[PDB]
Amino acid sequence: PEIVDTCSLASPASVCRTKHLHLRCSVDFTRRTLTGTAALTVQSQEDNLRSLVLDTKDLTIEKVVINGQEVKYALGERQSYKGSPMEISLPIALSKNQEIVIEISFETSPKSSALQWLTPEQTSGKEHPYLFSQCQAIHCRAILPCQDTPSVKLTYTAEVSVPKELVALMSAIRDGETPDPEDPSRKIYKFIQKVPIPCYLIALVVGALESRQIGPRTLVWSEKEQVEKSAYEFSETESMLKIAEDLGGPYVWGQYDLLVLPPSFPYGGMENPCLTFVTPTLLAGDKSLSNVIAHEISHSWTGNLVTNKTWDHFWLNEGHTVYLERHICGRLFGEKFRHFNALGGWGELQNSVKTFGETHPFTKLVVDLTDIDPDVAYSSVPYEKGFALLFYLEQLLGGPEIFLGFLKAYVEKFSYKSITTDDWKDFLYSYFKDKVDVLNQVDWNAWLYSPGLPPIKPNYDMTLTNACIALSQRWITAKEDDLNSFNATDLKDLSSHQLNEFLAQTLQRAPLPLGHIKRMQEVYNFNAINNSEIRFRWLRLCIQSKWEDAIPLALKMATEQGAMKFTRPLFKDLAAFDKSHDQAVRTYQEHKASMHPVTAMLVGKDLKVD
Ligand SMILES: [Yb+3]
Ligand SMILES: [Zn+2]
Repeated sequence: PEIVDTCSLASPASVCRTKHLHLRCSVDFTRRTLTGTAALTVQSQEDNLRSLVLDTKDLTIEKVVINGQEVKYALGERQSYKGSPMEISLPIALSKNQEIVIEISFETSPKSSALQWLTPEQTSGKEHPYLFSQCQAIHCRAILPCQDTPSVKLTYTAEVSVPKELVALMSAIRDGETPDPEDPSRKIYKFIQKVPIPCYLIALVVGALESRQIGPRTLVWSEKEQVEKSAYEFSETESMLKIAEDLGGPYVWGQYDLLVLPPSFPYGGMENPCLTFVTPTLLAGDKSLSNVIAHEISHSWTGNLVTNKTWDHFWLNEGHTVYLERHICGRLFGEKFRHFNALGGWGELQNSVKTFGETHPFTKLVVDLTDIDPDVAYSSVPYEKGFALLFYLEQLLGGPEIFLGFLKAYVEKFSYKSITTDDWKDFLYSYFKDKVDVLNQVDWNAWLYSPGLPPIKPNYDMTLTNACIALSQRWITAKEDDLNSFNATDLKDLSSHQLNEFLAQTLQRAPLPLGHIKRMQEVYNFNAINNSEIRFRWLRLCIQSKWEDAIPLALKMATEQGAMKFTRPLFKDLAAFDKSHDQAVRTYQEHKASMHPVTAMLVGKDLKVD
């Protein structure tokens, strides 16, 4: 059984394995570079190993030392998004299982696709710079030399020098701080991660950070002005943790802190161990976006403990996580809610499939990322098609309680490992051997390898969805002489989630007559809502329905925060509407330079600029 990681140019795990990383670096804000030494403890998996290759992307190598001596290495020619392979000639040949530590002195590019440097004006306090990282999927190679594949798991310790007045944090347990002996104007923050992790989980943030405790094992971190709001917004964290432990077994990471990043953080959240990163667009004031926390918490099991061997199997990470996420929210709020959210997810899947096209490669559950930048292929398919499969297996195998038993054993079975879709499928058949006849009734080839919507839609309770659909239908079928019937009381019995679903149902038939949209603002005043998911969908409906007054609102939301899930569709909508097209392109060109590297590149391709 042999599978290779097409996204990595490093020696695969079958040749050698990194067991530990000891990172000693200093954050240079004046140069926008991270400088230091990455000491890798590498174990040979072969006989007579004399050299190995590591992944790198836009790194500057000062030197490589093994056994106290500088050794030969050579950087191959760059291979676009994959970066440049770095071959290192080992001084002595290694036997199988033999280990050695290679210390690489390096410097990052201010252009690193893993990093975003922010001037003081880009932060909340306006007096200090800020730095944050984002390694998933394959950007760790852009911070330090390494076997940048999730098929290798290692532990790590790190010491980071940073201006005295700032604070550093990493995906690890804080192990102290002290003044920097070699430069009084700095502080050195120490960290240790004892649980083996794929390198894409390595994370670093440096900024004027403050914290506040919100649970027995949770501190919320952010700049001063976001602390209070965040502490309230994420107050359900410990209870969600307890439910997750009940579903997946013990939380093995020690602490579970939350870091609330500046508005340009590219994702809703990132499951960095010990320190989940979240977008500040979750600060709705009513905890209505807490499913994102339940999602990240879930990853502490599905993704961080059981990890996908290569990015071709990312759905293993996301599908199981969404599945656990919905059980946490179902426990907290009722099975009817889980079905509602499960049903909404199906709607997002239809959207993704319609967007890519139903035969498009990226709509396959298991994809072939050979020569495909993971950032370009990222979408809701692995999340929702993956979730759909498990929900479908759940109803096929006997209900939530039975499938949850398989989920826990699955986590137990593959803890601290990296697996493929086949490993998952073999264990499913093994666990449910006494139901193989049932298992043999699913169209595996279609589910796992065919593009488009799944060959079968699961069954969903519709109780909380009905009112949404009914209101959506009233608006869609309404003619001009029916617009007067609409009133603020139409929303009286709807929760913020039903409101969001109401918009999603309506967005799927966009555009609607411009007069219908104006009326909607008139009676429901959606312009006044700051819930980001709701506002996002409202502005898309407005732009797609060609209401020019929405342009400034859409452009504003698109640039004042950078969560790609909101920013990319907004710029795209703005660019497809002839009246805002030039302004969309122009706004992008002017913001590009101070945008997150990955977000800039992707919006750039969506707008077809440069
Ligand atoms: Yb030998
Ligand atoms: Zn996830």
